[PDB]
Amino acid sequence: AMIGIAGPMIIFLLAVRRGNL
Amino acid sequence: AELTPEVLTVPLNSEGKTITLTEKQYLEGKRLFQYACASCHVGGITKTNPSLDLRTETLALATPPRDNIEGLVDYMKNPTTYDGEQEIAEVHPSLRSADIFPKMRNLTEKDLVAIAGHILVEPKILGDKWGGGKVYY
Amino acid sequence: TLTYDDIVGTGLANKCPTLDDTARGAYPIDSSQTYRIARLCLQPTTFLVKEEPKNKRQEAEFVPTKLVTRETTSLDQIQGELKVNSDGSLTFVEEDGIDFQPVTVQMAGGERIPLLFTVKNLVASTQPNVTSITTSTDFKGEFNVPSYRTANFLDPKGRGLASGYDSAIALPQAKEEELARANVKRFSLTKGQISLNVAKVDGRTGEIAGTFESEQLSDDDMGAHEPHEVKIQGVFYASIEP
Amino acid sequence: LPEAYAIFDPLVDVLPVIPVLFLALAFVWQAAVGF
Amino acid sequence: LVNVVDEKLGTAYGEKIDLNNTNIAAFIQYRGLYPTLAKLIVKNAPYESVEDVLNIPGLTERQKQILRENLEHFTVTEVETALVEGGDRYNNGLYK
Amino acid sequence: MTILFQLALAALVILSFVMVIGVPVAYASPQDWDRSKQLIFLGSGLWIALVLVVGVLNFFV
Amino acid sequence: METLKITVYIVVTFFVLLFVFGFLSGDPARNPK
Amino acid sequence: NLWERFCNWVTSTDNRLYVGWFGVIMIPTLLAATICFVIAFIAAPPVDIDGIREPVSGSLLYGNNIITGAVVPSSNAIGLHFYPIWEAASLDEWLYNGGPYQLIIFHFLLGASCYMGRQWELSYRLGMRPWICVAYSAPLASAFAVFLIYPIGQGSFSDGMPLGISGTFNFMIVFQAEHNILMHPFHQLGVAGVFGGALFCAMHGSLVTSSLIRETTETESANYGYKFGQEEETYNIVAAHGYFGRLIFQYASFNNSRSLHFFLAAWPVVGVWFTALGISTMAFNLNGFNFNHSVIDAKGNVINTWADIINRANLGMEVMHERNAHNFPLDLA
Amino acid sequence: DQESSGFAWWAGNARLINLSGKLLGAHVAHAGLIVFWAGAMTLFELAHFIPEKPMYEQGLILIPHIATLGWGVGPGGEVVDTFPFFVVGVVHLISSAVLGFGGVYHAIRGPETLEEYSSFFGYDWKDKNKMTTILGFHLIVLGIGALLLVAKAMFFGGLYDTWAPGGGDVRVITNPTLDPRVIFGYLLKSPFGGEGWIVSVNNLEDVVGGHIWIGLICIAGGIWHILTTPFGWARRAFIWSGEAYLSYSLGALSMMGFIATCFVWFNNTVYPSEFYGPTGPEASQAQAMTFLIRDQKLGANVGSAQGPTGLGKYLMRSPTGEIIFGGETMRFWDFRGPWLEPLRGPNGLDLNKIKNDIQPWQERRAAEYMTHAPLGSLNSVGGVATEINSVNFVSPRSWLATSHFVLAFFFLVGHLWHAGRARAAAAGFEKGIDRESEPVLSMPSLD
Ligand code: CLA
Ligand code: CLA
Ligand code: CLA
Ligand code: CLA
Ligand code: CLA
Ligand SMILES: CC(C)=CCC/C(C)=C/CC/C(C)=C/CC/C(C)=C/CC/C(C)=C/CC/C(C)=C/CC/C(C)=C/CC/C(C)=C/CC/C(C)=C/CC1=CC(=O)C(C)=C(C)C1=O
Ligand SMILES: CC1=C(/C=C/C(C)=C/C=C/C(C)=C/C=C/C=C(C)/C=C/C=C(C)/C=C/C2=C(C)CCCC2(C)C)C(C)(C)CCC1
Ligand SMILES: CC1=C(/C=C/C(C)=C/C=C/C(C)=C/C=C/C=C(C)/C=C/C=C(C)/C=C/C2=C(C)CCCC2(C)C)C(C)(C)CCC1
Ligand SMILES: CC1=C(/C=C/C(C)=C/C=C/C(C)=C/C=C/C=C(C)/C=C/C=C(C)/C=C/C2=C(C)CCCC2(C)C)C(C)(C)CCC1
Ligand SMILES: [Cl-]
Ligand SMILES: [Cl-]
Repeated sequence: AMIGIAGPMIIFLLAVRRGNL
Repeated sequence: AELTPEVLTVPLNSEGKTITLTEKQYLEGKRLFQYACASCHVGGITKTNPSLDLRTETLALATPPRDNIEGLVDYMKNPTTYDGEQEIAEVHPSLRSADIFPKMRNLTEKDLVAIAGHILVEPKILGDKWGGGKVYY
Repeated sequence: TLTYDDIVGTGLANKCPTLDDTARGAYPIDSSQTYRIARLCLQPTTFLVKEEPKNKRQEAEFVPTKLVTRETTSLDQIQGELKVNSDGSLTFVEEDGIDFQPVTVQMAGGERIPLLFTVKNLVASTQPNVTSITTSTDFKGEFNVPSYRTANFLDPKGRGLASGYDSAIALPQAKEEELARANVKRFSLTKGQISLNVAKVDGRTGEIAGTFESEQLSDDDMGAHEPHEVKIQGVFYASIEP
Repeated sequence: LPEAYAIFDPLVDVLPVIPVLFLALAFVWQAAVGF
Repeated sequence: LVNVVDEKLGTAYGEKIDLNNTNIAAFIQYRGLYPTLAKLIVKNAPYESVEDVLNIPGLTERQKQILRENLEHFTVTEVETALVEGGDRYNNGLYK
Repeated sequence: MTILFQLALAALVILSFVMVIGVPVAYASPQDWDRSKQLIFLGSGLWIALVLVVGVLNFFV
Repeated sequence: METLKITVYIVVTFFVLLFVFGFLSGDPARNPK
Repeated sequence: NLWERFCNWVTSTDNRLYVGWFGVIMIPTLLAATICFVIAFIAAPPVDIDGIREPVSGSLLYGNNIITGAVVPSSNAIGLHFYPIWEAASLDEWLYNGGPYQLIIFHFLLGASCYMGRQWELSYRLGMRPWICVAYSAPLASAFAVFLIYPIGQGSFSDGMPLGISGTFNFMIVFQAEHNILMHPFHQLGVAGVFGGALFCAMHGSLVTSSLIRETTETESANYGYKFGQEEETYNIVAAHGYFGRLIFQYASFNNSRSLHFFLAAWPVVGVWFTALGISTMAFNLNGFNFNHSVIDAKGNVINTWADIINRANLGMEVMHERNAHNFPLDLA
Repeated sequence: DQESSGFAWWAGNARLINLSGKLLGAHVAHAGLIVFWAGAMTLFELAHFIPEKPMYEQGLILIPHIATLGWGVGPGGEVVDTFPFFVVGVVHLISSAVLGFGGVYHAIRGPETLEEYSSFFGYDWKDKNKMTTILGFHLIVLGIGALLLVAKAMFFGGLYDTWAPGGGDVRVITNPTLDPRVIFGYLLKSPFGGEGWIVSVNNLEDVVGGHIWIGLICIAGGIWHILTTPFGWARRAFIWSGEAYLSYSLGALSMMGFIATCFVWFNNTVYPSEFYGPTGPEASQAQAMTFLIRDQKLGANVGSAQGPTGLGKYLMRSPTGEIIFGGETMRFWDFRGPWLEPLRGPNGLDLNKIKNDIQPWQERRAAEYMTHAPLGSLNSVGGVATEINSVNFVSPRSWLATSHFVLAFFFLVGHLWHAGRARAAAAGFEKGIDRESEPVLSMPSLD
């Protein structure tokens, strides 16, 4: 489960910080 | 219909003594039988020699009698032909030939009682389907 | 010394072993020893089938036929006992080996004659008083021809002898008096005549070789029709061993 | 697995599926950017 | 035009083990007969009578009485080609 | 040495999980390079050192 | 038989050579624009 | 140059039929397979497909009608071996063993593979986009599956699909007995592909015919309202979408013609691709789901489902296919 | 965004075609996934491996590859120590992290284009010199990798050899076959039955030898492509673009995938049956052997036993005369395996050797392979479709054969897709037909 969320976590953090999505 | 104590009661030796297996015990023999035996013995037939099946009736006319726990354990330790004349561990998995049949290495004395128990119990549940082949599928 | 990988796919699997021209010797028969044949090979080269003439009452002839089942014809690895009889003659009594092949030839017109070329249960004997096997030694005898098919064979409608239907089930209400020949199946068993004629002898190794001619009946479709008379000619190679 | 690594044998059951998730993440990402 | 195999079911062949025509697998139905004695009984066929089965060479005194306790389950009919040809006495094509 | 094998191994998984999340979040982040850049460099260095330590000590457990 | 085998081998070679040499004789240039 | 004139005609766009370099293989191979098929369908003698010297008649002149006739596959004795005419001692032996089958299927597979390439080729010469040949790959793959791929995995061209109506059904039935292809999700996707394609074909045709714009009277065909090469569209996509979006709900409809036509291509092609792949992977005996005796009661009695009824039928095909060919109790060939 | 490049989100990787830095990134990132799966899958297989069971009763496809290379196994294929499997997985897994780190860096952090960063790594697709040069480097890498197999076989423990005398074992390969008449004779055999094309390679000498040869062929061609530019006939016969080269490799990867399918289905040399389970032909031949041994023991004369059809029940001839196993297995008579070749004489199966020389280990092997035939259901029920549940088994051979035919077929579709598009992009109508210059409207009418 922890390995599963590591994926979407990157997309969440990169959307909270206004990243280069 | 349940897997009752009555169903799980099979002959022990050839002198009428019996043994009552638990549901857990029966489930062990079924798993061990699929691990070691089912490749040749699925459903109680014998793929590599259909003339000799695992039916209780056939095991009774075998020499030595194999229709109780003792002889099936003995058979899994030192198997013989249907008349008990030749020892056949060289071509049939057994504890004696566990060097050339590896799936028999890790089998305890308890594991042989379960497998034998499953061979005697299953025809009681499934009747003619045990050993009948694809007519009864 | 050829290997399987040298031979596979060439046809030589169907040839009998030959002896070179330098082998017109004589192999002696000691009446005080018991001999056998440890390998008997028969390679057919010509299948002749007797035509069925109209009503000329005349010479039925053996026409030539085209083989259609490829290089599958030869008998080999045949063994048996070779008896020294009282009057000096020898007798080969066939025992085991690849002693049969189903052959199918095609006549002019298209008709396919199936047959079971065989020497099953051959008993072949020589002329009296043969002190040695020479290049004029003849072996003659009879053999049994079993049915082309065995008991379990099922015709295309599902009929057979030890298995199958026993009627024309696609015609539930036809009168089956006319189809009794096709509904009841029979297992045939005829007799063959063969002559093995030695032409080369290696008196040192004990190998013999020559030509044979056998006469036997073809297939009868488990009794549905009349067999043809077949004649088979070829070469053989045997080996005597004490 | 050698017993000194037996502690991870639950983690091993999951590892081969990790490449598939990489396929799925590209959709999470394109979903997050509105395609 | 008769079916030889069907007609043979009309004789004792249909009730007992015919020592000249029955497949060797039927000797599994009785104790101590398969596969050692069964091989000998099929290899030494035919027999003019059921009692002639005890005169096979090389039988131990044990094996002789094993056949005697089973003479009652034996019979003898005429040799039939469609049941002994094709090697069918060792494998008639019927498994399970 | 076994204690060291267990903690170097336990550090490699943790560092790997951090690097797996951190490295892409930092690469796609804005100015967050003045930080991350040097921290990724030796995060890469210590990761390599940790792999080697675990591999060496593995033959002493 | 062997005469047929040689006859078909020649036929097959002929057409196969038409194919390779035809598709090497400047195919991309054969288009409308 | 003379070779350039030849190449200019091979590749011409002014030919009634396009030839092209793919066509330089296609035309002779198809002509060979077609001529030999016609002759063998009418005239071939019986063929010993199961290699047990029990020949199977398949031609008209030997007692077959259009429904029962086939070019019979080559012998099981041959297996996967190559068997042209010259490998046979005589035409008679070649016919007996199934020669015309190999001749036909190998020439045909070569010819149809080049048909596909011909489709790319003329499309390139015409200024077209190139993917029509990708769609035709779905039936071509299917043909490859049943004539070539399935024989490879099983080990004999004798298990190839007969070239005949009844022979085809004999193929489907024996296949289901051996592989349980109804319970295989790749054939199910094929069903979903051809049923769905039939449905969508029906749908698109009714929806466009429904939206045709009035251009004719009643005493003539609506078709004469379209003239070959008009620039105006002949139906009203907006009305058709207005209709069909109300039939279900608007977002379940297509308002983009290109998006709708792409869907028309993709649904049957993909599904047929998978069903080609299902034949091609059952060739290696990766079979459909097996649920036999899957449901059991507390005592251990089998509680049949419909899968166990499918098995009883599979069994009955099994013990009757090739009724004389088996000498041993497992069906491994 | 799609307005910038033309391609939509579902075709988004086509935006990478002329961005060499990001394209390098995805490629290096993808290679990490492969290496990741290889290591991860291995450890999974090892965590589930049981030494007392054969490998093929356990759903293993990687450990069999490692054991064929000679690591981990002893005589007859028995697993003696599992640590070499462990290493192969860990190292691949650890390496994938490296490949991942660089791949992601080049993808979202590095420079998008390389052409302004360095003149050596940068490339223009239409530049025929730079492309052949990159091709040359990679050809050199391929040659080295093929020689690493040689080196493992000749200098570093050898290879597992199912044909080794006394029963298969690890064996060092001292005399690779270099005779071009053998090595390239394989490349010229027929694909059809009894021949086999390259799939018929049945000895490690021929395997090791062929790799020495392509190992050398590759490095030479690599040097040749680094030093030359494409000739004029090649220039006008090809399409020079990124998609075009991608299509050329899809066709190749497709051809290779089909070939891989046939290899693991028919070949039991570089796919030892000890590890992969018997082949299809093998298990059927093993069935016929098992019943021959059983019936003969009962007293049957297996040479003269006639079967229902009239053919021999145990033994018949092939179309070229060879004594073969009878029954429906007649189709499988091209099978060759170490458990059966002792009974093979020059004319085929030797009736005398059948009668007197069958050894217990052969009867055991035939029975084992008969009851492990590569036949099973999608949910891994073992047997024909009509089999009742009991045996959990599908042969690795089935699993490997079926998957790679799927991958091969779809990559052939991939080739047709990108090939035609490459051709249309280069000619300038991959987006549709210009209304004001429709080609057909200027050709004459067919009639
Ligand atoms: C080596 C392989 C390879 C490579 C490098 C490329 C590269 C490319 N292809 Mg090509 N292609 C390939 C193989 C390859 N292709 C194959 C094998 C096929 C046939 C199937 C195609 C068919 C194809 C088409 C039809 C198109 C491309 C296009 C493209 C471009 C855009 C791709 C994209 O954005 O995908 C984005 C990826 C996706 C949207 C996800 C796809 C997921 C698939 C459909 C399902 C996978 C399921 C999995 C197996 C199991 C289920 C998992 C699930 C349960 C989680 C790009 C240049 C496009 C093009 O021409 O651009 C100009 C285009 O339209 N390719
Ligand atoms: C194997 C799969 C694969 C790979 C390697 C790539 C790679 C790439 N794609 Mg493609 N793509 C793929 C599948 C893939 N794609 C599929 C399946 C689809 C369909 C959904 C698309 C659709 C698509 C589109 C629509 C676009 C791309 C673009 C790109 C490029 C830029 C992506 C970007 O801006 O990310 C930004 C995203 C992030 C910064 C979020 C984080 C992403 C990273 C990679 C997570 C890594 C996690 C990992 C565990 C970390 C490891 C750490 C290490 C220490 C081990 C990049 C080279 C873009 C392009 O071409 O731009 C010019 C573009 O427009 N792709
Ligand atoms: C070529 C690849 C390949 C092969 C031959 C195998 C084979 C095997 N694997 Mg493995 N595996 C693979 C890839 C492969 N695997 C991959 C990529 C992963 C990562 C997810 C795994 C993860 C994995 C695990 C975790 C396990 C196995 C196991 C197994 C065994 C059981 C398989 C099974 O029951 O599948 C079930 C069958 C399916 C799920 C059917 C899938 C059908 C696919 C989706 C069709 C796709 C078609 C096409 C590509 C789609 C695109 C179409 C579009 C373009 C139009 C078997 C020995 C098991 C085992 O026994 O281990 C000991 C086990 O536990 N595998
Ligand atoms: C195919 C792989 C590949 C390619 C073509 C490139 C290409 C490039 N990288 Mg990248 N890179 C890669 C992989 C790759 N990288 C990987 C795997 C990583 C993670 C470790 C990185 C990490 C990385 C960084 C951190 C940077 C680059 C940068 C660069 C550029 C400068 C490289 C240079 O001058 O090297 C000169 C040559 C050397 C330093 C010697 C290399 C010796 C090698 C590694 C020996 C081993 C060879 C052997 C065959 C490898 C086997 C691998 C295995 C999987 C089979 C260049 C465009 C730089 C850049 O663009 O900055 C703006 C930069 O900063 N790369
Ligand atoms: C990955 C491998 C690879 C690749 C992609 C290339 C790519 C290229 N090479 Mg190079 N080359 C390679 C390896 C490779 N080469 C190696 C290893 C060598 C050393 C032996 C060479 C030796 C070489 C030479 C000598 C030449 C090239 C040239 C070329 C170019 C034209 C190729 C061509 O027309 O092929 C198309 C192939 C043909 C036209 C051959 C005719 C048709 C054959 C017979 C088809 C047979 C296929 C059939 C299915 C059978 C396959 C199985 C088996 C029986 C063979 C091209 C850029 C040419 C160039 O311009 O160089 C500057 C050139 O003259 N290469
Ligand atoms: C007795 C009492 C109580 C009476 C009271 C009744 C009452 C008032 C009820 C009100 C409340 C209420 C409505 C309750 C309903 C409950 C309910 C949900 C019932 C429904 C049950 C049910 C089974 C519904 C099924 C719904 C259904 C069929 C969904 C279909 C999904 C599906 C397959 C969609 C596919 C559509 C699709 C892919 C279309 C594209 C394919 C195609 C070729 C299109 C062709 C095409 C498309 C175009 O687009 C245009 C342009 C053109 C050219 C064209 O070719
Ligand atoms: C080796 C290892 C490691 C690593 C790991 C990794 C690398 C991971 C990754 C992971 C990942 C990479 C993950 C991912 C995930 C993802 C997901 C989970 C997703 C999902 C998705 C979905 C669900 C989707 C949905 C949707 C959308 C969104 C859109 C469309 C619609 C739909 C609905 C489809 C570590 C460090 C731990 C350590 C140990 C070992
Ligand atoms: C570009 C891009 C992409 C892609 C990406 C990728 C593909 C990446 C990769 C990545 C990778 C490829 C990664 C990898 C990683 C790995 C890791 C992280 C590992 C680690 C490991 C370890 C740490 C180990 C450990 C151990 C040991 C040592 C021993 C045994 C046990 C254990 C396991 C514990 C996507 C699609 C998303 C989209 C966006 C863009
Ligand atoms: C390792 C090994 C080996 C060997 C191998 C080898 C030696 C190989 C070689 C190979 C080769 C040597 C290959 C080649 C191939 C080729 C190809 C594949 C081709 C292609 C072609 C193409 C593709 C072309 C096309 C075209 C045409 C047709 C016309 C014009 C246009 C174009 C150009 C497009 C052996 C078996 C011994 C054993 C095992 C191991
Ligand atoms: Cl049938
Ligand atoms: Cl059979």
